[PDB]
Amino acid sequence: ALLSFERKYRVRGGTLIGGDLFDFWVGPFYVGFFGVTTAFFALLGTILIFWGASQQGTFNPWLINIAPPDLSYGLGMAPLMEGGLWQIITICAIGAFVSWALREVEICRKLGMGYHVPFAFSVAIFAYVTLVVFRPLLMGAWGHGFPYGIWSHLDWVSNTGYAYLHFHYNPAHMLAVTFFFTTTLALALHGALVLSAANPPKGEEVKGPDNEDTFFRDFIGYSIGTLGIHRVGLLLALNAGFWSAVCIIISGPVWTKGWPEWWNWWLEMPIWP
Amino acid sequence: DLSFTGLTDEQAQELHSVYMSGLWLFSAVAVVAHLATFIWRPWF
Amino acid sequence: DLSFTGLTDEQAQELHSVYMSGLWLFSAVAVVAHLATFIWRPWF
Amino acid sequence: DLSFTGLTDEQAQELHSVYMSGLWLFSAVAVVAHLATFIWRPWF
Amino acid sequence: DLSFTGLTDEQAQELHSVYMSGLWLFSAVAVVAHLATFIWRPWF
Amino acid sequence: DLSFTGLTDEQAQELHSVYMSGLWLFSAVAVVAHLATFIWRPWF
Amino acid sequence: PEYQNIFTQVQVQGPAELGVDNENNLTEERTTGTGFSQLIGWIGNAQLGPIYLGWFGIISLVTGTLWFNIVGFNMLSQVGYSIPEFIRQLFWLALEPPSPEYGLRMPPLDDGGWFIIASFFLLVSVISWWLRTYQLAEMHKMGKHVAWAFAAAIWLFLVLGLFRPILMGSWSEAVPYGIFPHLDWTTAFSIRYGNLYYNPFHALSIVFLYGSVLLFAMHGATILAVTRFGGDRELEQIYDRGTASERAGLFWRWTMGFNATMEGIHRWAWWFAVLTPITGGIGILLTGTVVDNWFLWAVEHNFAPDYTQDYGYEAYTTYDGFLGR
Amino acid sequence: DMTCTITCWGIGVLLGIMTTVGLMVVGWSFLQGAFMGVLAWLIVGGVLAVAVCGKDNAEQIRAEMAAARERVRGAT
Amino acid sequence: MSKFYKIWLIFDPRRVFVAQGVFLFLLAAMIHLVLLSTEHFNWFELAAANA
Amino acid sequence: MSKFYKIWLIFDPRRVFVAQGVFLFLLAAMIHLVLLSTEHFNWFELAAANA
Amino acid sequence: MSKFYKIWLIFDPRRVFVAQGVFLFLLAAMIHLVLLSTEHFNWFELAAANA
Amino acid sequence: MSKFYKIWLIFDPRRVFVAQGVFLFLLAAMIHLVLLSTEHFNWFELAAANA
Amino acid sequence: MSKFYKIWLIFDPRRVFVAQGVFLFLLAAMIHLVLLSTEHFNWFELAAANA
Amino acid sequence: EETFFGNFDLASLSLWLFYGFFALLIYYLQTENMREGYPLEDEDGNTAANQGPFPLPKEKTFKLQHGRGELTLPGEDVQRRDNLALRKTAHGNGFPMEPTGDPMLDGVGPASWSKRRDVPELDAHGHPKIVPMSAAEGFGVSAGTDPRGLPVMAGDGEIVGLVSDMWIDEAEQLVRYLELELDPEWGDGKRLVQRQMVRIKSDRVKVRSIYGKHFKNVPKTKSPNQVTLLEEDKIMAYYAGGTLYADESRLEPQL
Ligand code: BCL
Ligand SMILES: CC[C@H]1c2cc3[nH]c4c(c3C)C(=O)[C@H](C(=O)OC)c4c3nc(cc4[nH]c(cc(n2)[C@@H]1C)c(C(C)=O)c4C)[C@@H](C)[C@@H]3CCC(=O)OC/C=C(/C)CCC[C@H](C)CCC[C@H](C)CCCC(C)C
Ligand SMILES: CC[C@H]1c2cc3[nH]c4c(c3C)C(=O)[C@H](C(=O)OC)c4c3nc(cc4[nH]c(cc(n2)[C@@H]1C)c(C(C)=O)c4C)[C@@H](C)[C@@H]3CCC(=O)OC/C=C(\C)CCC[C@H](C)CCC[C@H](C)CCCC(C)C
Ligand SMILES: CC[C@H]1c2cc3[nH]c4c(c3C)C(=O)[C@H](C(=O)OC)c4c3nc(cc4[nH]c(cc(n2)[C@@H]1C)c(C(C)=O)c4C)[C@@H](C)[C@@H]3CCC(=O)OC/C=C(\C)CCC[C@H](C)CCC[C@H](C)CCCC(C)C
Ligand SMILES: CCCCCCCC/C=C\CCCCCCCC(=O)O[C@H](COC(=O)CCCCCCCCCCCCCCCCC)COP(=O)(O)OC[C@@H](O)CO
Ligand SMILES: CCCCCCCC/C=C\CCCCCCCC(=O)O[C@H](COC(=O)CCCCCCCCCCCCCCCCC)COP(=O)(O)OC[C@@H](O)CO
Ligand SMILES: CCCCCCCC/C=C\CCCCCCCC(=O)O[C@H](COC(=O)CCCCCCCCCCCCCCCCC)COP(=O)(O)OC[C@@H](O)CO
Ligand SMILES: COC(C)(C)C(=O)C/C=C(\C)CC/C=C(\C)CC/C=C(\C)CCCC/C(C)=C/CCC(C)CC/C=C(\C)CCC=C(C)C
Ligand SMILES: COC(C)(C)C(=O)C/C=C(\C)CC/C=C(\C)CC/C=C(\C)CCCC/C(C)=C/CCC(C)CC/C=C(\C)CCC=C(C)C
Ligand SMILES: COC(C)(C)C(=O)C/C=C(\C)CC/C=C(\C)CC/C=C(\C)CCCC/C(C)=C/CCC(C)CC/C=C(\C)CCC=C(C)C
Ligand SMILES: COC(C)(C)C(=O)C/C=C(\C)CC/C=C(\C)CC/C=C(\C)CCCC/C(C)=C/CCC(C)CC/C=C(\C)CCC=C(C)C
Ligand SMILES: COC(C)(C)C(=O)C/C=C(\C)CC/C=C(\C)CC/C=C(\C)CCCC/C(C)=C\CCC(C)CC/C=C(\C)CCC=C(C)C
Ligand SMILES: [Fe+3]
Repeated sequence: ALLSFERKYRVRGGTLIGGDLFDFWVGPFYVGFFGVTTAFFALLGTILIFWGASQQGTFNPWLINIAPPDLSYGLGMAPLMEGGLWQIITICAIGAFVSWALREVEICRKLGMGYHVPFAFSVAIFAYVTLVVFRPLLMGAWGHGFPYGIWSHLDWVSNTGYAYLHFHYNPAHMLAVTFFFTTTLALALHGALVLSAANPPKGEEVKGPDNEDTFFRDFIGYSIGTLGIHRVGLLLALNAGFWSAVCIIISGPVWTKGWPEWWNWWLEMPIWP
Repeated sequence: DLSFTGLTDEQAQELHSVYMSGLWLFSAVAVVAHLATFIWRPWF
Repeated sequence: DLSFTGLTDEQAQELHSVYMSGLWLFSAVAVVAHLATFIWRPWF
Repeated sequence: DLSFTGLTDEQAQELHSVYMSGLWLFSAVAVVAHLATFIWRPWF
Repeated sequence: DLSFTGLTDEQAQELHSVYMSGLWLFSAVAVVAHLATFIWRPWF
Repeated sequence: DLSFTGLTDEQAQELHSVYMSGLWLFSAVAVVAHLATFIWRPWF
Repeated sequence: PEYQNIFTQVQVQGPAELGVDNENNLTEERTTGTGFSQLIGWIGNAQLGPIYLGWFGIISLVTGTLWFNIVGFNMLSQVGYSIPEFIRQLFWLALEPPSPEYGLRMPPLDDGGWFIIASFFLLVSVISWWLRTYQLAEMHKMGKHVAWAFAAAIWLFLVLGLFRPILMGSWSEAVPYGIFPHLDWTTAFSIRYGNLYYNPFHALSIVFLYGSVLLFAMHGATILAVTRFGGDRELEQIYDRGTASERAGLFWRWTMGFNATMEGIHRWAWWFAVLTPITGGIGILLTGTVVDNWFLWAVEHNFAPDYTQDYGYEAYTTYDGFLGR
Repeated sequence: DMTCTITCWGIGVLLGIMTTVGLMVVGWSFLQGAFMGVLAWLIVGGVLAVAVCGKDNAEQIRAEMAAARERVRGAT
Repeated sequence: MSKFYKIWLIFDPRRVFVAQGVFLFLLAAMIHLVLLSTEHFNWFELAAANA
Repeated sequence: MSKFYKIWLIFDPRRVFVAQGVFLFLLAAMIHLVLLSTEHFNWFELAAANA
Repeated sequence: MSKFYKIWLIFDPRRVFVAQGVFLFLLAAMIHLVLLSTEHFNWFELAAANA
Repeated sequence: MSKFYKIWLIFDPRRVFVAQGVFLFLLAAMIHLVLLSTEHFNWFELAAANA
Repeated sequence: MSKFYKIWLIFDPRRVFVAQGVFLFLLAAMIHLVLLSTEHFNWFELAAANA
Repeated sequence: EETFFGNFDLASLSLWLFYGFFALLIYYLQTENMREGYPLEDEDGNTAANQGPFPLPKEKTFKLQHGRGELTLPGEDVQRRDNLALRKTAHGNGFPMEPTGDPMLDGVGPASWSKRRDVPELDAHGHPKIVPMSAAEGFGVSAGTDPRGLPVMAGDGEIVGLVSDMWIDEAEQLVRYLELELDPEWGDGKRLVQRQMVRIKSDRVKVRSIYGKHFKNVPKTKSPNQVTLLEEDKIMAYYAGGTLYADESRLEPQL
């Protein structure tokens, strides 16, 4: 079923690979070459997760846990029950994510739009590959990755932060938290402003951009504008994900001691008496 | 005559007459329930 | 002749009378309740 | 006569009289309550 | 006459006379209050 | 004359003359205050 | 490559805008005087000012500056009025809440009295800025969405500083005023009550924070890709649908099977952002007052994982083998 | 003249790199020398993009503009 | 007292009825739960005690 | 006192009725809970100790 | 003093009345809570310890 | 000192009345808190000890 | 010295009056707090110690 | 603290109450976003058998400014195109469509426009919002490189004309369109380019989307001083369609 205005946009062409061999739709979904690779990888990963859950002994969604191997295996392959299933599922997940991005690229090409959305999704892919491939390779063992479990991947986060004593004192984690909080404050403000412009009190007329610019200069003395706010939101979100990846890749391979001690360079600067 | 809702005096009278009939039935059922509970397990 | 809401003087008198009836009913019920409570368990 | 709100001198004289009538009632109730609290549990 | 607000000399004189009557009432009460607190609990 | 505020020479003399008379009152109270405190508790 | 629309190619400047008006006469309280910044104009608007000055804003500014100076002067006096040491240890100093032995009574000025006086001035300042945000919509004849979104965060602010200390029975439960000292409070609060990961409302707050950041990446990117069809003029797209809204909707419909409208995406954004402090405050209000150990609560309610292997380094290696000896 | 501003910011970046290496030869550690290098960059490169790039070219044009500003005042 | 019906001239019945219904059910459920939380008025444990 | 009816020439009854209802219910609930939180005035625990 | 009525020629009664109501309720609630945080002036503990 | 009424020919009489009221309350509130932070001047604690 | 009145032909009195008032109170409050922060000039502790 | 029954305490009650509230909120949010594009249709223009799990919302009204009237949604589709030169490539649903003639001239595919109102957008004072710079009192280039007078190069490397003016949005102080005068060899008259489709350099202005031979068929405005919303949509869609239809190699797989 189509929307009232959708039929004129459903034309042929704009594929990276495959031509018209996969150029069709299933329901609302578009399929192409990267829609077939996404389906295969995602289904294989989910089926393997549930087979591992059956072999573990519990089907409770809270308690399912598939874990990486021991550190003694290094960068080699472990037996499938002692951590090899985690490696296979990691490969499947990487394939699925890359196929999802390349499918978004083809949809953008067909609609004649810019390629901003796949580029933004590439940042989240980079933060995940840093956690399961880059830090583990640098540190020398696949067993440094986090496990695949709803409540067991929080234990990993807790133990990894106390391994550097007081994680709040990590300089690049402080930058990343600030970016997260600022994105949420700006999203709230933007949504509120647009809704308040489009929904006035009963018996009144709707408002325009002039009114929105004026309210914000009256409130705080500045207005970024209707085009600037989207650029700023995108930049804030992408900066949040990039700094998160940095905070984790320096904690292991670059710094070994507690994070408070790193601040000693400021406390013993020669200028101080 | 004052009206912030759009109804007239007679419509409001009829609506209130219907409303109080249900309020009294609810109150009577609650009163009977509260009496049996005191005879079984007193609270004062 | 002053008015900020749009009501006239006579409408305001009529609204105030009904409001005072309700207030006196509520206050009487509360007074009886407080008297019973003080007899049951005193606080002064 | 100077007036920022829009009221006239007579309207202001009537409103202030009513306001003071309410204020005294409030203060007269507050006084009796403070005397009883002092006979019951005196500070100073 | 120099004027930034819009008032005249007589209007300012009258406003000031009523303002100073309230300054003195507030301040006389404060004086009595301060005198009773020292007799009770001297500071200095 | 040079006026960036649009007041005249005499209006300026009037404002200043009034301003200094409050300045002197402020300074006088403060000196009686400092004197009482040095006699109460010297700091030199 | 094609132009991407992150930086403006050429800027144009004209007479400064002073704002719209109606019968409420907003011009009387607006300052006169504006500026222009060409550095900012590469991204957004270049005009600076003017601003509106009511009584709520003035009171908020005065009482917030007072709070700042009581804290700053207390911090300066704690160090002996030594300016170079004041600069050296700025991130480490704080104004500490009272000691637990005083309960909810008024503590000595050396042990939390200045903390309570300064907390009363910050409270007054914050509630005044909110009354200003409500009044300006009312004066501009707009909706009150901004004030409601601000009150959502004020709810968690008040829970952290006012409500929970009163329900717990001590002013000592409040947060200190410092950079590092306040982060130590967060870690100590998490440790004292078990593990805050296992508080379900903390998990819900994390869910909504993650969701709000994912949505500005998606919404910002989507709006920047349809700017070649006039997509940044959102209000007129709401009042008269154009091809930008159609393409933006169809992208997500073909991607994940459902989509939104031009007006309706902002409701999604408003709710995810608003829901973070509400769930966070509900989670904080239940700690100590109801639940004292969240990991034991998780064990009771059966969502705590179990591990089979052993603990200890000598279950996996040898001290000599870890040194290369 | 946005091209002179970017040049001036790059000379600031280069002075910052030199400040780090110089303090390290004299006895300071990397991070101590790099905080000072960042401030040299931001203070000096900023100062030069206001002062040097604000001595914009104009020659008798500069003169007349200034002699006419000197006519705005006098009746202001 | 005899003119309370004019409450429907100030308030909209459609909103009032929904608010009432939600309030009444929530109050009843809370009261039943509070009674169940005690030791003298829990009727499920009294049946076990009396057997 | 005879002229206190003129409150309605200043305040809108629609807003104050809702505000008064919310205020009254919240105040009553708070007082009942505060009484339940004490030791001498908890009436559920008194029945358990008088039986 | 007999011309204090002119305070209504400067201040709007609506804003003054709303602010006064909020201020009075908040002040009374605050005063009632400080008395309960002390030992000598809590009336519930007094009743508990009198019996 | 006899021409101090000209302050009203410089400042608006509504602006001054709002600021003066707010300032005076907040100053009286803070002094009471400073007296109660002490031991010699906290009157609630002295009534208990004179007992 | 006799031509100091001319500051009012350069500076607007309305702005400087507000600026002065704010500056004056903030200076006075800071001296009292510094005095309160010392061991010899805290007049509240003297009353407790003296008697 | 005690439990009501079993392990049920105050935290559990709060959690379940939030569960119920969130379910109702999800229902409200999904229903609010169905005011455009419904009911669903099949590939032949008939109403589809399936309409989904959520019913449609009730009606809202918007009071517009400057006497434009009222808007009630959900309602009939007033932006619908009438005669589209498209052909089905299959007998059922789920397959693409093929253009019948020239896709760029027929406004289909990535060149599709929506039938908007045939009036310009107004500002707060009731005046057209986008105005050529030669008629805008007080505006000047304050930063960047001024493109007026520079030649314009197409996507295949041909010079087609010169930039004559700029069209600006005065309320928001932003450039919206560039005005190009064509050489006689490449057409006649003046055309517009939206700002987001050009790259301004020191000696040229580059438009990569279309080629030189496509510059004569860009839609033209009726008045030389104002542009309506419909013309804006047709001009922007024409340039957007060239990213796919300018060359046959842009439509085939890139591999
Ligand atoms: C050891 C550390 C503990 C921990 C301890 C805590 C504690 C303790 C708390 C959080 C809380 C939060 N935690 Mg946690 N948290 C941990 C680990 C994590 C991790 C992770 C490992 O990845 C994440 C993503 C988070 C994330 C979060 C947020 C979801 C949440 C804050 C909500 C919010 O709205 O914030 C944004 C902040 C605000 C809205 C504050 C309000 C700000 C006010 C309104 C400002 C007023 C204006 C101001 C005074 C003026 C300034 C001056 C101006 C310039 C004029 N936590 C671990 C387990 N977490 C909070 C929560 O809600 O818990 C449920 C909380 O209190
Ligand atoms: C979360 C959003 C934050 C924010 C942002 C914000 N506020 C701003 C700005 C920004 C980005 C400005 O650019 C603008 C400003 O000019 O600040 C100096 C401003 C402003 N926000 C203000 C108020 C304000 N903002 C507040 C809040 C906030 N605004 C938050 C902290 C608050 C509080 C307490 O909540 C207040 C009270 C003023 C300080 C100021 C109001 C603007 C004004 O009055 O401008 C008058 C015009 C001028 C002539 C001054 C401009 C300075 C130069 C002489 C002009 C030439 C420009 C130069 C080339 C560059 C310098 C400008 C720099 C800011 C880059
Ligand atoms: C600035 C970076 C932010 C970001 C950006 C981003 N993400 C995006 C996008 C963008 C711009 C999209 O366009 C895209 C999208 O389509 O969104 C609807 C997406 C997306 N990001 C998502 C989620 C997501 N984003 C997150 C965060 C973020 N993404 C950042 C905040 C998070 C977290 C943890 O905070 C999550 C969970 C998806 C909803 C979505 C598209 C991903 C997708 O569908 O990929 C295809 C894969 C499948 C359908 C299933 C794969 C199955 C695997 C083979 C097996 C599973 C293994 C897995 C590793 C187990 C993990 C267990 C856990 C309990 C630990
Ligand atoms: C929905 C939850 C999110 C959220 C939303 C949110 N915040 C908000 C709002 C909203 C909707 C506002 O409307 C309000 C606002 O004004 O935004 C511009 C605000 C606001 N949220 C703020 C902070 C804030 N919000 C946070 C969190 C969040 N707010 C969440 C992410 C956080 C954290 C910890 O993450 C912070 C730190 C403020 C910027 C502002 C509230 C303004 C306020 O109340 O200010 C009181 C003012 C004073 C303290 C007096 C001034 C004294 C100053 C110390 C100095 C002078 C002022 C000067 C302008 C600053 C110094 C700069 C110099 C160069 C001059
Ligand atoms: C608390 C500070 C104030 C206390 C003293 C107030 C009374 C003093 C006397 C007079 C001033 C009162 C107002 C009279 C005048 C009314 C109308 C008017 O005119 O002014 C109004 C009046 O504004 C105010 O009075 C501002 C008060 C703001 C205080 C907010 C502090 C937070 C609240 C509570 C925190 C504590 C609770 C914690 C627990 C709970 C948890 C929160 C603004 O309207 P406007 O239109 O902007 O005015 C411009 C003007 O020129 C138009 O002509
Ligand atoms: C248990 C079930 C899921 C399986 C378990 C594993 C995955 C769990 C994670 C996420 C689930 C997301 C699944 C969404 C997939 C939608 C597929 C789709 O496309 O479904 C549409 C119908 O859906 C929709 O219309 C949108 C549904 C909401 C989207 C997700 C919201 C996430 C909100 C919050 C974050 C969630 C975190 C939890 C907070 C816990 C809180 C206590 C059919 O098409 P339609 O045309 O749109 O029909 C509708 C209309 O038009 C009729 O005509
Ligand atoms: C390819 C390999 C897959 C990858 C394998 C990985 C497994 C997990 C991945 C994805 C799971 C999602 C699968 C569902 C997608 C169904 C496809 C679809 O949607 O197909 C539609 C058919 O609709 C449906 O089938 C309706 C689905 C209902 C959604 C539920 C709504 C709430 C749901 C959630 C709320 C969340 C809250 C919290 C949660 C906890 C609480 C739930 C065709 O649509 P149509 O013909 O255009 O029109 C018809 C249209 O209107 C509606 O009938
Ligand atoms: C112990 O401490 C704690 C905190 C635990 C407490 O429990 C404290 C509790 C309280 C303080 C509780 C307070 C409770 C109340 C004040 C409750 C009040 C309840 C009511 C007023 C209930 C009213 C019910 C009315 C009903 C049921 C009326 C009508 C019902 C109908 C079905 C009829 C309606 C139909 C109509 C009108 C048809 C329309 C007619 C036309 C003519 C169109
Ligand atoms: C221990 O200390 C702590 C902090 C715990 C406290 O508990 C402190 C508590 C306080 C300080 C409490 C203070 C409490 C008050 C000041 C309470 C005040 C209460 C009232 C003023 C109550 C008023 C009630 C009025 C009522 C019930 C009116 C009812 C009216 C009607 C039911 C209907 C009448 C109107 C109609 C029908 C409209 C007619 C329409 C027309 C068009 C004519
Ligand atoms: C221990 O120390 C701490 C800090 C804890 C404190 O507690 C310190 C406390 C303080 C410093 C407290 C200070 C308190 C005050 C200054 C209190 C002041 C109180 C008042 C001035 C109260 C006034 C009350 C007035 C009232 C109730 C008036 C009512 C009026 C009416 C009901 C009449 C309404 C008028 C009408 C309808 C006019 C109609 C006319 C027309 C023409 C329409
Ligand atoms: C931190 O240090 C510690 C803690 C020690 C301190 O506490 C330090 C404290 C200070 C440094 C405090 C300093 C305090 C001051 C400077 C206080 C000053 C106070 C005043 C000047 C008060 C003035 C009060 C005036 C009053 C109440 C006037 C009232 C007037 C009226 C009610 C009448 C007004 C009505 C009019 C005019 C109507 C006429 C209208 C017409 C239209 C004709
Ligand atoms: C001396 O040098 C000068 C003059 C330049 C200065 O002034 C320097 C100043 C500084 C260097 C200042 C530095 C300040 C900081 C580093 C401040 C940091 C502040 C925080 C992180 C504050 C957090 C505050 C609060 C939090 C986390 C939560 C909740 C708080 C509240 C709700 C507070 C409200 C309190 C209430 C309601 C209690 C009031 C009490 C009553 C009895 C009403
Ligand atoms: Fe938007």
